Amino acid sequence: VSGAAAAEAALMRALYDEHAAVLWRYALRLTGDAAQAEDVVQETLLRAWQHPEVIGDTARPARAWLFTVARNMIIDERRSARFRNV
Amino acid sequence: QIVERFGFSEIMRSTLEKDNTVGTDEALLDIYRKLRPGEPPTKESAQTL
RNA sequence: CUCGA
DNA sequence: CGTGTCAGTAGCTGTCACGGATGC
DNA sequence: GCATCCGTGAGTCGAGG
Repeated sequence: VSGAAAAEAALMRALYDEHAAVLWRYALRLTGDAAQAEDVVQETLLRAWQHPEVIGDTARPARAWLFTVARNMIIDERRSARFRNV
Repeated sequence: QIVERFGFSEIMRSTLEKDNTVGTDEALLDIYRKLRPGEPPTKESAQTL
């Protein structure tokens, strides 16, 4: 029903309130730019929404999967486009 | 014990009186939410930092 | 960064 | 491309006079 | 109705880094 589609929105807002602020700090140390850490958080939680396997098991720490996705995003930024211009 | 240590001054009696929250596990979370905002406040996540 | 009037 | 046990800034206040919108 | 706090301003020119 319509409440089933709204339960998915209340599930994303739940993992926002438990992992977003901690994930922002982690990306903030790896980049040093706060505006870049916000971009990594939005992209990391967007991939969490696109992967129901990570949001399925609550008995398994989804926080660790987030730190790994954010880490891989940051090293990819650290390649060619940043290399010359930055 | 706070009144025992800072009792000789009236400016500290007015501090513990005008205080908002009381409790060892209460002011510890009060510090947590002002220091690291946006995070769930656990009695041991503030005891750690 | 440092110096000149 | 896939990602999955703790996994969490540096830096910093050693400026100040002054006016008026902002706020308990 | 007023204490708080925010935002504004703070010499000119020149040399080499």
